[PDB]
Amino acid sequence: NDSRLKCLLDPAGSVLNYFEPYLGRIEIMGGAKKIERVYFEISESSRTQWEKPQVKESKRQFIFDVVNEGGEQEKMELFVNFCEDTIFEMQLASQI
Amino acid sequence: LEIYQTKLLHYLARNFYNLRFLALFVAFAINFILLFYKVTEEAMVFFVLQESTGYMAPALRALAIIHTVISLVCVVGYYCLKVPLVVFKREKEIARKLEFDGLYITEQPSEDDIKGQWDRLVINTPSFPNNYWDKFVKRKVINKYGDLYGAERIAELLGLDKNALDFSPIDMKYHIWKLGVVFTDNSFLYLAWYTTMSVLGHYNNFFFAAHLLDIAMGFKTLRTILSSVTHNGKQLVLTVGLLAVVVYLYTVVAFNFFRKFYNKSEDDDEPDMKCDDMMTCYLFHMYVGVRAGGGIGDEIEDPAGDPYEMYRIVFDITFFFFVIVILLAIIQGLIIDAFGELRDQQEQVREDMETKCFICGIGNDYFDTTPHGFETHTLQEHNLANYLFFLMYLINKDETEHTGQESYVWKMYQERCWDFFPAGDCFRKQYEDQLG
Amino acid sequence: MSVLGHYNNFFFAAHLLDIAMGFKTLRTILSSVTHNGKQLVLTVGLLAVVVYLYTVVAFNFFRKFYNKSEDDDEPDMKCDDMMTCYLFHMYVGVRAGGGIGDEIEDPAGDPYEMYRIVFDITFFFFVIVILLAIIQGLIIDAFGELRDQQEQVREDMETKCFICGIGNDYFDTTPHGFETHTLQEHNLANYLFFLMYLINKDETEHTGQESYVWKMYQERCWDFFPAGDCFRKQYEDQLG
Ligand SMILES: [Zn+2]
Ligand SMILES: [Zn+2]
Repeated sequence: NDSRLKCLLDPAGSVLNYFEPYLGRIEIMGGAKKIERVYFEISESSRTQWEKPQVKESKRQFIFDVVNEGGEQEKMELFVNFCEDTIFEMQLASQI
Repeated sequence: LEIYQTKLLHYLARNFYNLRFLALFVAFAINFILLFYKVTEEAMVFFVLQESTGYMAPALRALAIIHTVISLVCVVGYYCLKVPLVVFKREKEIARKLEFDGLYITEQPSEDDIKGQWDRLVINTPSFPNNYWDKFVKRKVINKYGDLYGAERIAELLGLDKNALDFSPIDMKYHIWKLGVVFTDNSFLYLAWYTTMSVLGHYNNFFFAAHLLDIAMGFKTLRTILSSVTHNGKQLVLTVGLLAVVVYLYTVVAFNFFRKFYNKSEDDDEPDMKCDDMMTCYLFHMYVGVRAGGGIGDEIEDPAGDPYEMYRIVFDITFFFFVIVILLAIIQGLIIDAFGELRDQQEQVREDMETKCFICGIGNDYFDTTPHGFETHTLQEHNLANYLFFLMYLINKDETEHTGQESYVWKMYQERCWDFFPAGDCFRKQYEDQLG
Repeated sequence: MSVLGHYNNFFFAAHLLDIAMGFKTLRTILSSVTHNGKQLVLTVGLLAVVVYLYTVVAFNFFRKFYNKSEDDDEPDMKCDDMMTCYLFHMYVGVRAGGGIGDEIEDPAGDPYEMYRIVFDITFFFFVIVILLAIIQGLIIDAFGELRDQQEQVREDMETKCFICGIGNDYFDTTPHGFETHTLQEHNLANYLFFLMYLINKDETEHTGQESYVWKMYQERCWDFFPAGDCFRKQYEDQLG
């Protein structure tokens, strides 16, 4: 709700438009018992390897498994395991 | 030489699926050529390729050699593309069980767990872990369990020297364990079987007929179709066993009471009694009665003008109703129910992904007060790919360069504590008064 | 085909297939076949591959049982080459009620009797029983899927507005409020008539609201459609 910042972000429009693919946002529950927003960098190789058709098939299979046969285990544990396996696959695909 | 070897291995790893499709194409061509075979008596039986051109036999030999080469390089490409992920998953599971459960310190694997007994071979090797990126697993286990179990004993267990803990001024066992992990992988076993059949195809060309079964593994639509058979496969096997038991009961009844009706001989000089012993009558009922359209009554003697006519009619009618009508309907209903269950599972996935967030679980009706608010929330606020990219960013970053939030999430991630993921809360929900 | 019907009158027999295009009920019935038509073609191909495998086994091991000749003067061996045996298995074995075992020589009193019995039984189970059940199940699943799609349309149209997406429970606090909202406030035909009114009107005669919507319409920007908001929701304190 600040208008001076809106008058300040106008010269930065091209700069902010350049880094829009590379600027990642997540939300966490921080140490002060509040929801915090975390800004980080996404590399271009990660973007290219994430959009491969086999990675998309792996993601949709993971979502299917979590929705249907995802019981008796924490969903975030399964999500972190999927993330670790996908990160390893993407790094291996970048190596070769 | 090493550069060319690395380039060759990376080329085989990159084009694994293309080589698999090429193998399928070559197998189809080989079987199309095999369709032109015939049997000649010039006793001795000779298999001769009938052909008006004279080109298909050198083509068949060339295609057999090509198919064997493609199968071998497919196995090599599998070893350089999919084996690292399998070893990564196994090593990660071993490390988590070792650190957060004490698999070889506090507890022990059961006698029914072959995986734990095999994975006991890898913990003391210096190469472990090789694909898993956490290289402080042994130090963490030692620091966690040395207060109550002794640092020297665990250091000897984890293959760590006593002087290696402080500064103190070819691993054959690991590769044997890795080969044991690889040889128990289903896809590697399938490719090894494929290569074995390709090698046997030179001994006899009709061994190339097995590779057509690769269409069941190559096309996703065929896998989806065969999932209607493998969904209730246990019920199908149990239904076939129940059919065998029921046919055995009918065999017992027929062998005790209806032996005179099982003469399958045209001439009266030599009879062909099919029910003079239980084994022959059971084989006759299982092989002839089940495949018959109207049951066992189609294939035995007519019961009219007999003292046991009504018993035979009840026998034939109940065989037709219980076996032909009901059990085959159970099989078909199991297949159709598999189709419906798979469709319902896909619709459940679609509804769950459309109605609530995957991360926080809040429904779309809360977010949709803002125009296209749920799409904005799932594409920008709680995007799954952003969480994957953040974990990738945290792992590939030095711990001394971590900020406060990154250090907080990293410490909670190393303890497998997922309280930093928002659950039932979001940025819009917390600052609803200030943003609104 | 109508022109060819003068060359030969039986070319007018094709036009009866127009009943598949003329009646909506027949199109709905044939939609149960064309819904999973790709799966049907793949199932027929899988059946062809399996029958080819059985043909390979029979041509290698069971050639003596494929004599279809009544007299011994001249045999009629159906499996002395792979092409004839494959045609025999695809044309005779599949259409037979009990499989290939109905139409070849009886295997009793033979060294290969048990192998022949296993061959016939697995041909009957895998081809006659399972693959035709897959075809029939695909048709029945097509019926059920079309019915479920229609019920999903009915539930979605009954439970929320097409324009703003607000559910009926918010509007139904007023008696028959959701019917009033979907017939008067956010009627789809009214939006169609408004676009028709805007297109057929001179731009110099546009009012302020009409100019606003026209400018947003020429840029393909649909932010003027209300999303999650309505007239009752915005003025809830003043109207209530
Ligand atoms: Zn969320
Ligand atoms: Zn509305």
